Amino acid sequence: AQAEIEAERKRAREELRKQVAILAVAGAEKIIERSVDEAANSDIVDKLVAEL
Amino acid sequence: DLDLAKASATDQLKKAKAEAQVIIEQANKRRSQILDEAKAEAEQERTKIVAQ
Repeated sequence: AQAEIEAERKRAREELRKQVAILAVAGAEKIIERSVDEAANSDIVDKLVAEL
Repeated sequence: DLDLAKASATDQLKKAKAEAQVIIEQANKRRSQILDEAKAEAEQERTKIVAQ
């Protein structure tokens, strides 16, 4: 009975982590799509060509 | 009387083996009742601690 409680703790914890993780990525995506502007795009490409 | 003593003596051992196995069987019955009852009642403790 004690092990059966430890398992439930671990499992609820994992679920709660899953939700926040996928919200973190979705939010970062929305922010990105909202914040980009031409100087930043050029800043990205001009860097990647240097390590190319 | 020697002969009937010979007979009625072994009478007692014939009886005694039956009354031995009867009490052994009853011991085993009480064993199984003890075990099944303790199991059934400990399961309540498990379920209540888990649900809590």
